[PDB]
Amino acid sequence: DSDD
Amino acid sequence: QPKPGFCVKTNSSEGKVFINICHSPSIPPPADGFRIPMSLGEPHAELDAKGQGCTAYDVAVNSNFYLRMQNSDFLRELVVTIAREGLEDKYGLQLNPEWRMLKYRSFLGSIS
Repeated sequence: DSDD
Repeated sequence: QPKPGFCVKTNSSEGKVFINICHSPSIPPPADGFRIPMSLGEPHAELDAKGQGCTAYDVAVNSNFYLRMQNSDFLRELVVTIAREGLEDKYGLQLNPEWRMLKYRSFLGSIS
């Protein structure tokens, strides 16, 4: 994921 | 203030929307037309990982209940749909349902  | 739970990520057909799914004993539980006791927080602007802002919403269910449901992928999914429809039934939004649960993140910092 891009945000993690 | 309620304690951090997990962080659901979904778009909103206008932007990135994180549902900070948190928990607090104050909220009543429901178990032991199905609805679930949960607060529906007020929007706060948070920055994504990239560096562009987006809208986070702090939704909180019964805490004791929650530690029971964080083990059930089934319950998991059941709460997220509901809440998404709470944010829809209060702000329109028309959130996207193709949502992801972040592996690492459990919040976008700003409980209240």
